[PDB]
Amino acid sequence: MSTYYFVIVGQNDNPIYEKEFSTVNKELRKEDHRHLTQFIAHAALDLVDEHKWKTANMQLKSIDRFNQWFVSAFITASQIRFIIVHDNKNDEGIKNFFNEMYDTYIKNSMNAFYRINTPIKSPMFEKKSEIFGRKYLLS
Amino acid sequence: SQSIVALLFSEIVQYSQSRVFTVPELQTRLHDLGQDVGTRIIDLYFVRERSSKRETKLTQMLLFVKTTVWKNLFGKEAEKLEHANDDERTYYIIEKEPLVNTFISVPKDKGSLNCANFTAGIVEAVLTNCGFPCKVTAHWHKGTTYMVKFEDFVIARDKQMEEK
Amino acid sequence: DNLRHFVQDYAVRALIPYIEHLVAILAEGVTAELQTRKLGDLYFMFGHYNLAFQSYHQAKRDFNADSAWQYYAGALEMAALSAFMLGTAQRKTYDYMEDAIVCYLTVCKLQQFATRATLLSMECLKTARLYSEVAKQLIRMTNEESDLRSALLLEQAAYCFLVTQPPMHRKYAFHIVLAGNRYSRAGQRKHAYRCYRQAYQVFQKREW
Repeated sequence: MSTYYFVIVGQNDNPIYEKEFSTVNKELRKEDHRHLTQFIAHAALDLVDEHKWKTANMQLKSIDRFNQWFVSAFITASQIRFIIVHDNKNDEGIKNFFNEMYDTYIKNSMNAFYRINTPIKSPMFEKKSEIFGRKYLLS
Repeated sequence: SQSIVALLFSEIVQYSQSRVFTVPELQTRLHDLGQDVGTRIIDLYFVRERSSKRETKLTQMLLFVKTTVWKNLFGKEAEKLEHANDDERTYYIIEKEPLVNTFISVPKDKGSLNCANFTAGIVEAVLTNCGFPCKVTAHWHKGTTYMVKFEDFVIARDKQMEEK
Repeated sequence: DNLRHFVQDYAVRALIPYIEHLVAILAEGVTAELQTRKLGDLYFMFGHYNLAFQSYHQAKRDFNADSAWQYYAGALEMAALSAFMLGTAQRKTYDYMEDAIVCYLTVCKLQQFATRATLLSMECLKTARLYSEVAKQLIRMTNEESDLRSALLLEQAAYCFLVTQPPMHRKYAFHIVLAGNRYSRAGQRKHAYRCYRQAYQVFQKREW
């Protein structure tokens, strides 16, 4: 199968949120995935910042490929760093998946109570993300 | 209405003028409100009205974000743009229309600065969220005018990518 | 004393014929796949930078089919060293060197000569400007290596990628945390603590 990992990064490099869909097993190793990739999102970011200074493309499909960890970047106008990291490729899912992530993010970013670079606990957003994952990633 | 927004904004200014003691911190509070506006409008208009595609380069983003923000705020782009050689950090964005005068303005004795700073606050929000930390001053020179002090790392960064 | 230096003088006067016999061997060499190899092993101490680049050149036409590119790696080690020593720092010889190191590890199992090449290629690419290049091949040497060795190459990759530009400013720290326990298992205890301390420093810098 494919592994599933989403991350949300504030402008101030704050990891706002992270979402998972992989078949549940060895939860300690899934947390290892989390920090592995959250700290991979570190050089990925130190890289993708100049990459975004190069191209203002819709979405930076590939930033690094660790030969088992894959870096896909959809950076926002507010520079919100977004990365999907997976052991397997699925480009068509990920492109418009980051699209729909961005969309529901706009929806839940409008609310005045949110302030820049802040974790968002809205389980409505959780189920919106889950529906997207079942649409564009999971089967 | 026009006048409902003018009224709600008069209550803005008055709430500040209440729980704020002196003018410059009142302008600071206006600037905070402006940051609040920008913080979400910029992400909105990345897609719908900005060709859905990101733009990074300085002057293009300056002018185009100027225009798109003004179209979806008042539908009136800023009348001119000056970027000053004598200080490459010093750019001026100037709009003859003050957002303030929806209600025509304040006493002309106590507060030299006005909503002009609150609009400057929205400006600062969008710039710094695009990737352009900057400080903005509102001056009553040639009507409502502004001046932007970009970020040093940013100023070096684009000064370097002046070429490809 | 003066008498000790008189013996010193006589010793260096007896070294004149020795280096002149080496000069005669160099002359015999400059006048095959093993002839080119020996020639290289020669000006390896005569300072012939042009002939060092010609050694790798002839070794590419001598080991074209021959799977003994370990002597081609040796000739390229001299070529890259002599290039940066003179100041030419040829990026051509730099890339060829990797073609006789990491790319030669895919051909034959001469990892000894491959690691020799990568070692000096790191220093010559560090004096150049491609410090991320050394780091990327040190990561391509980390997966193999061993335990203490793998951690050492990860620590080299860490600083190398960070030196050129911000790229790897906290992932370098994240991977020296894994290299830290790698050193602890076999990694030098001094290296373990100092790379852990390095990681913690940039962790506080980037707390988020």
